[PDB]
Amino acid sequence: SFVGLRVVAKWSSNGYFYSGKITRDVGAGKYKLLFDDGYECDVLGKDILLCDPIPLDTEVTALSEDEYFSAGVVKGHRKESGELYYSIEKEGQRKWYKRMAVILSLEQGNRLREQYGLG
Ligand SMILES: Clc1ccccc1CSC1=NCCN1
Repeated sequence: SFVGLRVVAKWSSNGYFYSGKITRDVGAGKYKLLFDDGYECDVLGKDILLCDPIPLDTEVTALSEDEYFSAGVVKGHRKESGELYYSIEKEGQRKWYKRMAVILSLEQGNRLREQYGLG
């Protein structure tokens, strides 16, 4: 039903939401999450957001090369070679991030639960 869909899902350890796919319904109201970095984890429906892509004007967190966390706003999407990129704005400047370098803080994800939450 929801298996195969791209989602943004909570990693319970640090409370942030990361890009992945529901691979399997595994019962207990849980889904097998394949994260885009290849990490795998069973995640509750309430911790999964079904937005693909993350919409324009969403508040997000960009991961740097150094795994620095920076807040920004989605102002663009681009398909390049079958892959999604996000234009993220901070302080009037925009930078391109691969799909998997865009995450949601606990509060940025919690804020999307009403419209996009699998629940
Ligand atoms: Cl999609 C992504 C991109 C960058 C960092 C993490 C993830 C997945 S969550 C996780 N990875 C390893 C442990 N938890």
